[PDB]
Amino acid sequence: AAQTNAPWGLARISSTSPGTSTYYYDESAGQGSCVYVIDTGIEASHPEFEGRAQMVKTYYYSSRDGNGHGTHCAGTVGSRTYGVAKKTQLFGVKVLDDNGSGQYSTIIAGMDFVASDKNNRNCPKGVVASLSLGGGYSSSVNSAAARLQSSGVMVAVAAGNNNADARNYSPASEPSVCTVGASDRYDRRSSFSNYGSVLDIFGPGTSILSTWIGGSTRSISGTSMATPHVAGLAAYLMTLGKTTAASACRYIADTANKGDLSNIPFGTVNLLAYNNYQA
Ligand SMILES: [Ca+2]
Ligand SMILES: [Ca+2]
Repeated sequence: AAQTNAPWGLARISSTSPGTSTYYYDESAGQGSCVYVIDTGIEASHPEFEGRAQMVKTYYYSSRDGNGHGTHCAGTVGSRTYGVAKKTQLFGVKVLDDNGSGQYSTIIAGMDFVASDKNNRNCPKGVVASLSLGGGYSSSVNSAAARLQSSGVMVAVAAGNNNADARNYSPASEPSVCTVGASDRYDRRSSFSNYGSVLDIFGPGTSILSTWIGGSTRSISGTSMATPHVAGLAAYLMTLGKTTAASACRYIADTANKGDLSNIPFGTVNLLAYNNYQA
């Protein structure tokens, strides 16, 4: 399948080169897989989700996304127009308030919840969790992420936006999960992207168009935007049978575009997520 005039990041993930505008992908498109978006919530009624999204848990008074961030991320995972895996199932877990803040104890609870909840869902092709959040180093936060991964969920987390070594940030610094940095249109590390030896992969994170609340759309930037590209890619690859939750991060690193990025500090991987799609 091919999506013409696609958002630049979708084109980027299906190309060996920057500057293309068509997103090429297998029509299986992640059907059979499930992605948990742990964030501010998801506006499940947005037409772009096509009834494939649902809220499954809140930690606040309401289950609605009053912020937009969670909806944007979800849209990059699996909306019709803006998503990597256009037929995946989306589940929203609202751990962040409408200001986009959360306490670590509630994000830990949200991770433990997913590890359990996936056992009552029909996800024949596998389960992914996308965490476009983080703060200062916390061993308890890292351990929650490690548990989620070990339960059999592909965990993808944002590297963070401090232009610093991600080793000081959680859950970014947990080695066992898939830590994602951000790149721009021109194959440059995004100027705000964290780096360091803990990063596993880069995805598109500058000026990413996706869904927003109120049934709208918006372009925003961050490692928060890069993360769902990789979460969506994993979902896509698991339904193709190429990889499993336990080895998806390694598989995407093994099959990435290598050495394409500029502004990569010595000691950080030079790997950009790529779907390897072949007509
Ligand atoms: Ca290249
Ligand atoms: Ca890792």
